[PDB]
Amino acid sequence: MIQRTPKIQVYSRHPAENGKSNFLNCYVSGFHPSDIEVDLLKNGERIEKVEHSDLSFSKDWSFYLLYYTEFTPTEKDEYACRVNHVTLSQPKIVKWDRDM
Amino acid sequence: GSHSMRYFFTSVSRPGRGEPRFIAVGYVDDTQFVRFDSDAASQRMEPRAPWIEQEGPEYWDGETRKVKAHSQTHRVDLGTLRGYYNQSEAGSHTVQRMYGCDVGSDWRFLRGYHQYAYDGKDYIALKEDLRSWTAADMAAQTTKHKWEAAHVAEQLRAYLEGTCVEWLRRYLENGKETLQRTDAPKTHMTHHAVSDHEATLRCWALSFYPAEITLTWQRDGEDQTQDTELVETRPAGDGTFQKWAAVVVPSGQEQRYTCHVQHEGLPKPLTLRWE
Amino acid sequence: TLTSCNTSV
Repeated sequence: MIQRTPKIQVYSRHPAENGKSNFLNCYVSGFHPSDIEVDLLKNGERIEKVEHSDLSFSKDWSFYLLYYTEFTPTEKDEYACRVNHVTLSQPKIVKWDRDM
Repeated sequence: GSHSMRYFFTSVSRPGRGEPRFIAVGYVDDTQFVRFDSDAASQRMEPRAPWIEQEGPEYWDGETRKVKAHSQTHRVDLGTLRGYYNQSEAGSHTVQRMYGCDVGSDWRFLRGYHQYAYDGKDYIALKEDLRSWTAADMAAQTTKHKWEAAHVAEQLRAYLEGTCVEWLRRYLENGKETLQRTDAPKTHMTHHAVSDHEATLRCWALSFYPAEITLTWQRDGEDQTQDTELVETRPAGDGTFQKWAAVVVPSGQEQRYTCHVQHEGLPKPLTLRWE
Repeated sequence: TLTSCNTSV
């Protein structure tokens, strides 16, 4: 059975200017099967109103989704994406780097 | 600009946990415009771009009609495929289908697609000629035969060259501000010192449409393809995409490296440097 | 616009 691991990118929509509104994105792509769990975290804590796009897939039939949430970055505030899929021996956490 | 309408359908069986799931989304160029999800309250084709909303009860009803018939065919397909591979009734499986058409800049028919996968692998695919099929295995070959007999590709050309092209153009016409724009990339570079003797130099392309862009780093004119970290082009969530390319420069060597950005919206491609 | 087609594998 094909099983492909999700690439994860957590970033923001706009340049992070502290104190301003933006969106925290976590794009998962490259996976198979469809089943995936993705959480966005604010300081470890799990952000609850998190949307995501509609499941679509690439030429090579792997799936991608963008998860996102409105956020205002601070300097002290740490943010991240926790992802979990059949390919991961444990839930992958990727921290937000404002310069990536 | 060349344009494309594609539709993506995913059916996933849930043994014991009801009817399979069918998600359907449609796209014009990199803009998603519609969706359907089995597990939704709605049970209707929903708009996902502002330019399709205005369409009309008829539009929305017929597409709900059709997407639900597609739903049922993909879940008849799922059981047949279980049979063709004499698999358990306990296993989940995924079929995925994608059809669409491409038009050039003169907006005339250029290409037609219809491909189908099972458990994330090619199953059967119509060829560019829009009459013959590429059957992956014996099972896909039974299916091939079936569709040869019922003359399904003859009917396929009708949709992909008539209706798909006709509607794609309508969609271009009607979603002009979104669809016929070309947002050129906003580029800039970062410099952060990784150590005493090396530093990361990152070239950014932000707020651009369509997603097609080439971001290339060079040192003294040599391609730096083996040494560039390149992320995948991501969505910003406002209908534009983002991308970056990075290299680790031995410090002092910054003026050797030049980033190069090519995008449909850039009159002549950019060469950027740290200076 | 979707095709109206009910052909199965």
